[PDB]
Amino acid sequence: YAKALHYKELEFQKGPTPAILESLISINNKLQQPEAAAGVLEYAMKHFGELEIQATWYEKLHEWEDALVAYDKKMDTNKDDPELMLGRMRCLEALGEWGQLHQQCCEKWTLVNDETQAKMARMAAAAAWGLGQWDSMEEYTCMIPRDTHDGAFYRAVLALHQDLFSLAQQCIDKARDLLDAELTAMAGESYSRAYGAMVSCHMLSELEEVIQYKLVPERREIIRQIWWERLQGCQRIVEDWQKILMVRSLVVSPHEDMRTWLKYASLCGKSGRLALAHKTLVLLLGVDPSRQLDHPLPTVHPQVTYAYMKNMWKSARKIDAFQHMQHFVQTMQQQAQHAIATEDQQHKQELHKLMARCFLKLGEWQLNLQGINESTIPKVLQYYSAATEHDRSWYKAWHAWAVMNFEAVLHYKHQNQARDEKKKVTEDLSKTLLMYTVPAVQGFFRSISLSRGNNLQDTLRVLTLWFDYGHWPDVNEALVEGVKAIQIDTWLQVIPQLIARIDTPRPLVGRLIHQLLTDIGRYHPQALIYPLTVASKSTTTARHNAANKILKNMCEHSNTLVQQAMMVSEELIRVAILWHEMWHEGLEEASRLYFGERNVKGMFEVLEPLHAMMERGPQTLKETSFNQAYGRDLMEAQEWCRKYMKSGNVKDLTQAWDLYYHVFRRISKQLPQLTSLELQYVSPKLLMCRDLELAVPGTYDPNQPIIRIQSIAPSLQVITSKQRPRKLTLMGSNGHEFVFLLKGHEDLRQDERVMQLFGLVNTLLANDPTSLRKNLSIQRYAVIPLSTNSGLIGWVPHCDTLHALIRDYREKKKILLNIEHRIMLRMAPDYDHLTLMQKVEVFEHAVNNTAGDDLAKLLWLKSPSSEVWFDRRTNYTRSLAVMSMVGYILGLGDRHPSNLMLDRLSGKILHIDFGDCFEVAMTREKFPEKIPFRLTRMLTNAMEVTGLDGNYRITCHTVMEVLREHKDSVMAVLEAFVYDPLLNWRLMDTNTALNKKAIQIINRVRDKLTGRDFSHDDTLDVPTQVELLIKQATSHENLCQCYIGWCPFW
Amino acid sequence: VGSDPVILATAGYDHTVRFWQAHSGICTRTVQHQDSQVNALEVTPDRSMIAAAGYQHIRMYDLNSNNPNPIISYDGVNKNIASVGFHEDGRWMYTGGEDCTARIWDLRSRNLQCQRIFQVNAPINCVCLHPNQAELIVGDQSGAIHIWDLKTDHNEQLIPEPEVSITSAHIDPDASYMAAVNSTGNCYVWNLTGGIGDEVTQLIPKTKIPAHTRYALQCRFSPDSTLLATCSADQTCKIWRTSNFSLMTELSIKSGNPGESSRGWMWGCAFSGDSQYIVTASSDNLARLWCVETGEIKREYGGHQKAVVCLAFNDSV
Ligand SMILES: CO[C@H]1C[C@@H]2CC[C@@H](C)[C@](O)(O2)C(=O)C(=O)N2CCCC[C@H]2C(=O)O[C@H]([C@H](C)C[C@@H]2CC[C@@H](O)[C@H](OC)C2)CC(=O)[C@H](C)/C=C(/C)[C@@H](O)[C@@H](OC)C(=O)[C@H](C)C[C@H](C)/C=C/C=C/C=C/1C
Repeated sequence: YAKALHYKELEFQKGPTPAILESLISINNKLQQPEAAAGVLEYAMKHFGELEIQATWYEKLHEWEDALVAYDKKMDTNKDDPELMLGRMRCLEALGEWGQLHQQCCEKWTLVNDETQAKMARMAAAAAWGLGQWDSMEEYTCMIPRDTHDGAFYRAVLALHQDLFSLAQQCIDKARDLLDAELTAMAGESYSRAYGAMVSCHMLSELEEVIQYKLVPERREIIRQIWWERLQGCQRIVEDWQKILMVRSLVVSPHEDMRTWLKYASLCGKSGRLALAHKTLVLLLGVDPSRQLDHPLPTVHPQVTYAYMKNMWKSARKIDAFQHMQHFVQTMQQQAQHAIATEDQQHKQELHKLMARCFLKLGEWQLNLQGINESTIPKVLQYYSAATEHDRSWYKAWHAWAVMNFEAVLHYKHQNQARDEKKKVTEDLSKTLLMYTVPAVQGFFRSISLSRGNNLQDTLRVLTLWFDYGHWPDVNEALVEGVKAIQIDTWLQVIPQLIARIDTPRPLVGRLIHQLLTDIGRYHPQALIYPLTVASKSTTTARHNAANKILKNMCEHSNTLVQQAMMVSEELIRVAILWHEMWHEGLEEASRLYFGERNVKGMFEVLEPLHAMMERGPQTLKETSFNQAYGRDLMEAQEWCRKYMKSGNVKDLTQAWDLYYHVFRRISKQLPQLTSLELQYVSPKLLMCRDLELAVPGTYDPNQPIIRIQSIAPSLQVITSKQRPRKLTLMGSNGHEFVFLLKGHEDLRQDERVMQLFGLVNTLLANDPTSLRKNLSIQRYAVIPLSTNSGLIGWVPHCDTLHALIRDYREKKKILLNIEHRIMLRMAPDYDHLTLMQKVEVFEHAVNNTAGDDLAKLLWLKSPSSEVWFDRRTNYTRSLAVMSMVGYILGLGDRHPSNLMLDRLSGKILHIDFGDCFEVAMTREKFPEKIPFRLTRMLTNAMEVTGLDGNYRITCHTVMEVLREHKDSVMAVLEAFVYDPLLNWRLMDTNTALNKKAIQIINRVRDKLTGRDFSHDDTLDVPTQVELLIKQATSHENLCQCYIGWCPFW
Repeated sequence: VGSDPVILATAGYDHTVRFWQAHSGICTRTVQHQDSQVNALEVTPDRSMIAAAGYQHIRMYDLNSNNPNPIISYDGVNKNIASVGFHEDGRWMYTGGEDCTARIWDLRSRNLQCQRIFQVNAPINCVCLHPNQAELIVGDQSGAIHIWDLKTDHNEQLIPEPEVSITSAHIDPDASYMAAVNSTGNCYVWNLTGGIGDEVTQLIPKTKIPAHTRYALQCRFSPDSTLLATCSADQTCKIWRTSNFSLMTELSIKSGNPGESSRGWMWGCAFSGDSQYIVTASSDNLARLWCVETGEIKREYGGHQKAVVCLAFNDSV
């Protein structure tokens, strides 16, 4: 069907007919793709209202609810239809409502023909099963053939109800035997069809288990156990699980198994049926459908009760929930203290952890209902603290506690700022803030002690506090102590934000910082060698001072490693920039400065350190040669500069800049003369390096043996660009090559922090079962800063930029690469100068007159076959969406076709150039962007036909959900480097304090997370916000204004 | 060219502003407007000089003297000047720019810059002048309609449809109505208050018409107060009657076939003195003379290789 799908859908592109739409979701169905079908439906609906089933549609869509509403709409208008009846019935039998099904069958027994009757009997059996009328079941049993599996199956059902054993066993074995050859036929269907009859064998072996349970009183616990495990074991939607369980119910009543029906009900509610789970709660509690609502809830089964409680929360009324919760906790501490005899310490502990979940939900709900003010702070403090008492090991509890202290600190600081906007104030503020500060630190730290591998939010909190308020004595106490308790691994994670603050003026902080970085220096130094070598070279002196201090502290053990680190790093910064380019940019800059801006001072300033670099002397061959050719003219122009220093005569200056212009237009002819570099010429020292103990950049993680550089490849390929990067490659101790982009004049810190963020989000999706289910991920690369200008980027194998491959299809099929652009300017020469309307008309001209089929068509040709084709297309879709969402959250602007690239094999996509962050993109002056990220019609068409509402949008939902869920941590990581000392520069470039603007940023982010981004008043659910977002990245008005090299039309 | 009873102007992307005689179809004269397309075309009330609003400049060519180059150029404005308008005394000029500014220029002064400046947040899409000459109605992309008082300096903004961009706004000679048109395709019409003398001029909501599916480019009243026209991206210009606000006439350039090209847009319209006919400017490089009542095509002048974005029609005695 991979192949059949292609012809099907292009046949669809010829034209969109319902006959195609029915042949669509089908091939969707047995190619098993669930969501894409949902797409077929979606488009079919937004355009064609012909219907002619919406019911078979919803049914094969596994949505029964809308299917029923549709089927009644179809049946009431029409006559009585044997088929429509059957369909309307399937909706109910999957729904799990027997009460309607039995009636609906017996209400008309006349209209059932021998074809419709046999089909009727089967479902009907299932109907009569639920009510507990075994006679209806039995009569409608004998209608169903003994040849089909379900017949001899229900036969066994009856035999076990009537306690006929031998009969039941024979029937079970035969029942297997009939369905046997069926499963043989899966063969593409793996976690797929096997599920399908995993149901059948499920029920069968379950029946073995029944005939065991009723036959003897031992195994009860063990049955309850396998049930338990494989309840947890193979997870399914509610609707199949009703049958799944009711099978099990054939012997055991709900009250023995109660845990089962409990987390089952949890599946129901967490799947969006409150009513069903409600009924289940009545059946289990023993009582209490809502009739008398004034009566507190039965404590008979504390578990069940509590379950029922958070169940009520998820409904509309939270207040009764709150009250009954308090009455229940207060009832339970009294059932605890007095009714305890020393004989059960088992009841005690579980009842207590129960009390913990209770206190926690108490606090959270106080939060939801009220919001933060003076009154709720100590209340939630107390509930949370009690939760901390009753269960000492709970990470949830300690985390909520510490988070709450932190949030109180923030509430009082923000309240203080709100008082400053309009002497005792600052003192009461100090005491209060400290008071809520220290337990924050404590709780955060202990909560971390129990984490073991996700500390991240909590750790960035620890550092936010540490850096803000840390020079207070009590807080310093808590800090050093928590430092004592904790394992040292935790801060590897936080190493970059650490080293950003090493220059901190507050002494008490700089102290514990150097101390900690030294302890971490002891074990696994490989982590701290690179960044601290980067900082070992800095303009602000304090940084490199305190740095060399700790380099010293490392030497006593690690000296060889340290020296090789510094050495290789230096050599790297050198190779990154050869002197001739240094002078190229230095002189272009200086000349621009003095002649353009009439600035002599700036010219001297940028000129001089270059001359210092000329002074220390070439240690290498290429530099020696440059010195040879241009050195005289350079030193001469320098002497003319000193002559302007002494004389004041401008002609001495024009004379210097004569030599300068000379060596410059001598160089510029050699600039794209380097497509390559040889290491013997450029850096003999690196050519020398053999079997170092230094780990390959970014390759280090605590859980695996060290991969280190064996050698460095002699040749480096320099990529042609404005920045002119180099292709570096290294050979390690493991035997594999490792490739690194060498980039001059680029700041890798932004992208470094961003990569940390994406590592986190990767973990987040690793936590969500739906995302884990769908392989949702963001491709990530190891980033290794060297200097502020220079750096190392991990190259991504098998990857081509969009623009590149576009160009490929342009020259291959021989359509002009720029042809659209050329037609734009053709009809409209002024195009960038046009009004919005003109712009748009132009754009539409361009689009109607061009096919966006490039990406998808080539990708079709890109794949070796249809199947892999499909796979790739899907992985694309998915990844695309992932970074679509995580990207709009981070606010990534300015992605031109080149600005991302496709993996060819896996197909998946990578984004780069994260130097543009947040809302900076749209706030820029010339050509501001109206776009969250590019939905442009080639990317659009690249997916399955009208792939908007298919895997794409549905996944938009998924990711967005995950984000709104984990949101606190994301805010932590964002606010971590939004306010970071060194990187605050990018927030001031909107010109062409910073506190205020950064807070604006984080406010708008929290807006994005809460759904406050679009309209401030409304709170948008995931689906609608996704709707308006996709409507924004769509509208031609937004897409037309765009920078023409950004390629909106591609 | 300025001595003919009917001045009909046409401009576009082909770098020419062409003057026609409306009763023939024969091109009277052609003026070169280089390096910029024309956003707006308007003839001054005294018919002495014609003004063209382009990109970062406003170029004014002489109608009275035949075949000159421009008399008056106004620069210093960044990005577009989209809309223009004139005072009945010929001294003052009003220009909506994309600078987010509605400006008042002194024509009889040599000053390169502007005499008055009203800046909003959003780019201003339209500028039109209330008959009493005391106020300026300014539409923008934010969806805000600013009433700018030229005496009190007081400004009052009105947002009928939020966040959707209003494109054009105009006001009828009798000052009994005000109509505005947007990107949505809706056309809103308000009643005016006769408190003009004391500087009140309140706006009272009357009708909202789902005029077009697609964008609506311009809406302009006939001098009769009888007819309100709206041009749109749908390749249609619809003439409505002020009484019922029901559809009277519909002008359609549609291909007469589902599969052709979107043959281009009807950008602007100007009513003739007697409101018997209506002039059109289209993306097909044609200016067309239509019968308002019948709907027939009375005349067609192609002057251009490239598109036509503009119209100027003047009958004055
Ligand atoms: C300067 O010119 C000489 C110095 C000599 C000393 C003796 C004379 C014979 C002059 O004084 O030039 C001179 O006659 C002169 O100024 N000229 C040259 C002939 C055209 C008229 C005039 C001129 O326009 O210069 C211009 C005049 C000074 C005023 C400019 C107005 C603004 C802005 O364009 C300039 O700021 C830079 C200043 C400057 C130029 O055109 C120079 C010739 C060439 C450029 C390519 C620049 O535009 C520059 O623009 C960013 C750059 O591209 C950056 C720097 C990098 C490249 C490698 C520049 C290389 C130029 C090296 C030239 C130098 C050392």
